[PDB]
Order: sequence, then C-alpha cells, then structure tokens
Amino acid sequence: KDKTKLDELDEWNDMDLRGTYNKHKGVLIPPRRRQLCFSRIVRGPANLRSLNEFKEEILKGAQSEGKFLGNYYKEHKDKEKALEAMKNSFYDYEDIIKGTDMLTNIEFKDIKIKLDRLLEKETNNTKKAEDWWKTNKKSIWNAMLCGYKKSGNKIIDPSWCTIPTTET
Amino acid sequence: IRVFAIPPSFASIFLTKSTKLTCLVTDLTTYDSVTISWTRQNGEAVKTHTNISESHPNATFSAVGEASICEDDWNSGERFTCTVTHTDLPSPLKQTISRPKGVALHRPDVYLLPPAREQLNLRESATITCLVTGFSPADVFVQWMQRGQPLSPEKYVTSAPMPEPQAPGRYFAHSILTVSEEEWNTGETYTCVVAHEALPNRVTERTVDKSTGKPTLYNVSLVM
Amino acid sequence: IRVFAIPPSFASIFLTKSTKLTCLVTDLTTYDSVTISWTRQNGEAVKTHTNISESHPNATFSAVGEASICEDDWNSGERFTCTVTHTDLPSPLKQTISRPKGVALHRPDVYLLPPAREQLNLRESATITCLVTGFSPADVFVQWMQRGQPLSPEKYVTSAPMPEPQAPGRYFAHSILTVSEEEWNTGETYTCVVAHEALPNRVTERTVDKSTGKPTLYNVSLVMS
Amino acid sequence: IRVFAIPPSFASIFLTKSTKLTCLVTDLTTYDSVTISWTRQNGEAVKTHTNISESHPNATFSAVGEASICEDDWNSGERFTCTVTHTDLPSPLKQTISRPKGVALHRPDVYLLPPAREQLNLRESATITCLVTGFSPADVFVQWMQRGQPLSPEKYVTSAPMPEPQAPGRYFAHSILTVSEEEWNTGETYTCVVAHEALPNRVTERTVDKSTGKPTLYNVSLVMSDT
Repeated sequence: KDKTKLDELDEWNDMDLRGTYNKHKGVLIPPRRRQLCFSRIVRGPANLRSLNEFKEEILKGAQSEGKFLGNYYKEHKDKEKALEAMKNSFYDYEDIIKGTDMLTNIEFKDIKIKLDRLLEKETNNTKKAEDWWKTNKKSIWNAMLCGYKKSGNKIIDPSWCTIPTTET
Repeated sequence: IRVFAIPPSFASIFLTKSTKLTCLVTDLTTYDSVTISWTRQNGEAVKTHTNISESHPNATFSAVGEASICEDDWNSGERFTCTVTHTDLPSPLKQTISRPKGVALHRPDVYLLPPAREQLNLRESATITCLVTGFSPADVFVQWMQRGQPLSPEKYVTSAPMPEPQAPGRYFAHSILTVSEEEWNTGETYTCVVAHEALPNRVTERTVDKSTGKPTLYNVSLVM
Repeated sequence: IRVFAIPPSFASIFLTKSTKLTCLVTDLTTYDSVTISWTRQNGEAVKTHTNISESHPNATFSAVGEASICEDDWNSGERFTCTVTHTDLPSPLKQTISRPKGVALHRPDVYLLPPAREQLNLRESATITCLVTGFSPADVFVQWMQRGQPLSPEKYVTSAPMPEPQAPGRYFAHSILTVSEEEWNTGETYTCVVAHEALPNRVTERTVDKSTGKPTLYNVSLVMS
Repeated sequence: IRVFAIPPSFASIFLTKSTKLTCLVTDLTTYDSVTISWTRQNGEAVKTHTNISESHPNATFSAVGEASICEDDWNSGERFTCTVTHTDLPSPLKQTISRPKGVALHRPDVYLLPPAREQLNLRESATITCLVTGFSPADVFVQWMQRGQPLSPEKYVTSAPMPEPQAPGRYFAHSILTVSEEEWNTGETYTCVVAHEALPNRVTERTVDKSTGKPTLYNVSLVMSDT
C-alpha cells in the first residue's frame, strides 16, 4: 500500500542480516531489496489455484505510483535515472524466481520453489528458468504499461521501451 | 493342514445381494482329489466347488469349497458343516459355522464434521470426516456419495470397529475423505451413507456442503 | 523355543527417557538357572537383570532379560545381542537386534475438530477429535493435557497408523476424547499434544475452547421515521 | 590456580542432547604433559580427553578436559571429580561437581501478549512479548518458532532470571521480538516456545495472531428523524 520510503541515502548496512558469514562475508543491502512489491507471500494463501497470474498485477503497482511516488524523477528531470531503477528491480526479479537472492526473505523461503514444483508436479517442462525467461518478454512489456499510468511522460524509444531480456 | 471356514459378511451381503460362503483348505500336499463339500445340519448337498486353486509354489495345496444358500438360512443361526476329507486327513474334519445368535442391537448414530478452519485457510485440500458411534453389533458398512455418482473406493479410507471403554458393548468407526480446496469451495453435495442391521431400512445418509455451519452475521431490524 | 529381542519403542523412549531393551526367550524346556544377558555386538555386557519370570504354566520356562542403555548409544546404530543359554540349546544363542536406520522423514500436521453442533443438543456428552496426518515414518505418540495435568488414559481412545493411498508412503491417525458438555461449554481448554521424530523439537500441541470461533456480529437497529 | 569446571547447562543439555562437561586449569606455565581426567563418586574411569590446549601465548596452559558423560549419569545426582595432574606439580587437584539439590521444581506459566493497538496506528512496527514466571529453579531456555522454521537469536532479546519480591524466591523473565506491521497483519503466528525442568515434557508453546483480540459484537442504532 505504501509506495516508497526514503530514497537513496547512506543507510545500507549488514546487521539487518547479522552473522552474514554464510557465503563470503558481510554485505550492505540496497533499498530495492528493502522495499519491493508483493501480494501473496505468507503461507496463509500458501499455494495458488492455477498459476501465477498476478505478479504482473503486483508490478503494475511497482512503478505506476510506487516509482512515481510524486514524480520524483520529474523534478529531478533524469528519466534515465528512473529507467535504471526499474532495470535494477527487473533484474532482481530474475534472481528471485531462480533462487539466487542472498537475503533471508519470506519469498526466499520454499514459497518460490514450493509453487513451481507443484505446477511441475509431473516434471512437465521443468525449465523454470526458461519459462520465466519465456514470460520475461511479456513481463517486461507490461512493466512499462503501468509506467504509462504514471504522469504521461511516455517515450516510445526502444531503449526505454525494449530491454534485451535475453542477456543479463 | 489348516481348514478355514469363511463366514459371509454384512458388507459382502450388501454389495452382492447374496450369501456366498467358502471353505478354504491350505497347507497340504500338492495332490488333487480333495473331498471338500458344504452341508447343512441335515447334510444337504451343495453345488459344485468350481475353480479349484492350483498348487502354490510354496508346496502348499489350496482347495476352495463354495456354497450358495439363501440369506434366511444363514440368518436362522443353523450351523453349516464344511466336510473336509483328504489322504493326509483321513478323519472327516467338521467346520460347523453359524451366525452369532443372541446379540443385542442398538441404533448407530452418525455425524459429519466440516474440515478444519485453518486447514481451509492454508488452501491446499479439505478433509471430510464421517463418524459413526453407539452401535451393536459390529460389521457395519460405509460409503460416500457425490451429487448422485459413487466414488472410487480408494479415494476414501474407512476405519475398523473399536469398543469404547464407556459403553459396554457399543462401538464406533471413522471415515476420511479428501478433496481439493477449490472444489469444496464450490461445495455441492458430499453426502455420506451408512448401512447397518439395526436400521429400519438398513440405510441412512447425511449431507454437508460449503456453507452449512456458517451463522448469521446481521441481526438487522427496522421500525417506523 | 521362541526368542524375541524387542527394540525399544519410540513412544516409550520419549515417555520414560530411560530406554530399556528386552529379550524374551520362552517355550524353553523347564530348567532353572538359565544364562540370559544382554551385550553389544562387540560384547559390552549389561547389569544382571533381576525378577526373572518363573517357569511358564504351559510346561515351559520363561527367560526375561531387561537392559538399560543410553539413548544416544541406542541411536548410534549398533547391534545388540541377547545372549541366551539353556539346557535344550546346544550352543549359546546371540539374538541380534538393530533398528532399521535409513527411513524418510516428514513433519506431520495436527488439527482439532470441535464437537458437532447438533451433537450438542441431546444432552449426554460430546466428542473431540485430534487428527494427525502426513507424518513419516510411523510410531507417533499422542495424549491429552488438561490445565497442565494429564487426563486418565481410559478417557480417550487412540487409533493406529495406516498408510493413506492418496499419496506415496505416509500415515495418519486420530484420537477421540469424550467430555460432558455441561462443563465443556464453560472453558476447559482440553489441549492435545503429539510427539514424533520429524518435529524440530519432538513436541507439539494445540488446543480448543467453547469460544474458538463465532466471528463479530452486528445488531443494526435503524429506526429512521 | 583457578579450575573452571563447567557442567552441561540445562539449556545446552536440551540444545545438544550430547551433554559435555569441561574442566580447565589456569594460572600455570605453558608446559606440556598435562592430564585432565574425570572420575565418578566411586572413582570410575572416564573417556579420554581430547583437544588439549597448546602452548598458548597468554602465558597460561588452559588445558581443557572434555568428557562425554551420559545424561542419566549426570542427572542421577552422583558427584564427579575432575582429577588434574601436571608434570611440574604432581599433586592432582580435586573439583567435585553435582547438581545443587534442594528447592522443589515449580511449574512456570508463560503468557503471550499481542501488540498494543495504540501502537498499530503509526504503521511502523510491532512488538511481541512472551513472559514466563513462577518457576524454580532458574536457567530456563526460551526461543521462537515461526511458520514451521526457527529464527536466529539476533532478531530478539531475552531477560535474565530475576527474583520476584512479591512471591518467595521464584523467578521470571520475558522475551521481546520486534516485527513490522505489514507482515504482522497477514497471519504470521510467531509462536514462542519455552523449556524448563519442571514441565512434564520440558516444552511448552504459545501462539498469537490477528484473531486474538477481535471485538464480539456491535449495538449500533440509527434514529434519523426530525422530532
């Protein structure tokens, strides 16, 4: 419901995940990991009826008003600076689905794996990396769709409207 | 040289509408021509015992004697003798068997319990429990009925009769069925049926749906 | 001559925390002063078990051997040899017993079902069911606790695990407790406690009450006129 | 010369199930050939002591003596002597260890408190407190069990067992956890688990959620009119 807390500033730290001597050593934490939009993360809902038809719904609130948050990059006038913000967050979703993030998040728990193996109960197309990549083309396309719901500073340039999702 | 005499069961009688009974002869030499037959107290002759079991690989013979008698005679309590005579058993073994005449009868009582609230909140599957209690004697039958269609037997699990310590001769039994969460959210019929001898029509059933125990929430009243 | 080296049951192990393995050698010929003891697979002898059962009334002699071992030692995975020597035995017999390590583990799920509402209408009693499901392996232990003091075992009935067919190898069970309703509709938490190896702390419990539901009501009384 | 003879603490007993007792002598030269053995009340032998301290630069030879005593042996009440013998000083030093018996074991009670709703208006965080009280002796062990998985200790703090003057020399403590409200209002039991000797099974549990302090009913009346 809240769109954003305080923006980029020196508050990144390590004691949020203390005893960080888990893989190499202690690391700071970006705001993107601290604040990010999700709807079904508790084991309350746990599983879902058919599929994950609502991550696109979640990211619709990610930048339509979440990144808008008061046109902060309009007065800042650096739209490309906003572009990199979604670029980082979109790449974050790459790691979240693939079980790559290092945080001890609720989403980091089995809830990511538990859903994907349920839909792959018979191991039909176990390409959970590729199907997410398959979904990426539409996942990114709807990502800027809510950006147009923000104030109409729409630019149809391919750089700001078509990222090479194949590479990362 | 074991000789079993399997008596007809209430569930088998209900499923078959017959009174099939059998006499099994096991742990004998692999030699045919076994004198196996069924007789009444008057020694009446029964029809042929077809499908004689082939000698098992464990060197134990198996002979089956099948008999078909009307339900009343078995319910009459008269003992029926399985005549068994073999080369290894020259003495004719007797298997006088009859229903346990002289047992009290009590009306079973049935309940259906909706699935646990937080289990439904967890949203994977729902479990329905059909409970039966306070019946005598044992050997009752249970089944599940869904919107007019029977279900496969393996989809539900039934318990066994068990004497509770409070009631002297009564019993109780359980039945567990599992369905998907959303289909029970639709929640159409899911009725449970029980058969026992003490019933006036030997059949009873109960129903339960998605919104059965939900109480009213708005005691709205208006006046002018 | 029947020899049984009974492994210690997990339920009794948890109940007593003083695991004790037993060796029953019966159907022996009537002969006093038998040589019965417990040893390790390497021969670690135990204390001389007392109160040896007399000769059985069925014209045989009974040999009972009970030994106390540390729980961690039994959980190590060694083999225990019941050493039995009788007159009819030409040579001493080493009954070897060990637990079958290498089974799958799955945490159970526990639910409590309140008594049926129309059951609470004829004014005799009510039943409460504690249901455990999905555990692996078997041999779970359940009981009932009331305000911190356990109730008599006669007051509740516990079933036995059976393999459910809806999924691969798993088990479930249900315990039934009968309670008079006239004090049930007063409080009386009547908590149910379960214990199994797969649990993080081997202990779990839940509870219910008369008021464990009944969401918010509304008594709107609009009188606009 | 001070000899630390640390027995297996009940918290460590429950955590490990492999109770170990340590015995190390300080205020000595960093000299080898040090024997740290253990004997029972009848002077029975003990399993060998391994991982002896080296010639540490701290100018002391803190030769630790580790013994794998069984739980039943230690809880049987028998006292055990840590026999420490050195080459420079041939006389072993005697340290006897056993439980301090005496006061009876009283069962505690644990109460779990939901966060104050007057806190849940600023939309910033929430607090969960499970408080145990009325137990003898001290040294109870508490932690948290959430949605089926344990939590690392650094996200909560506990209180040392303090005597309660109102009652006799009993003890009380409380565990406090800070968790934000956005997840708190979506389930998230955050169960609190306590372990103490006096309990029949030495484990007790407490749970809270949204449906713990909801109102019962309303008596709203609307009498819109112009009389």
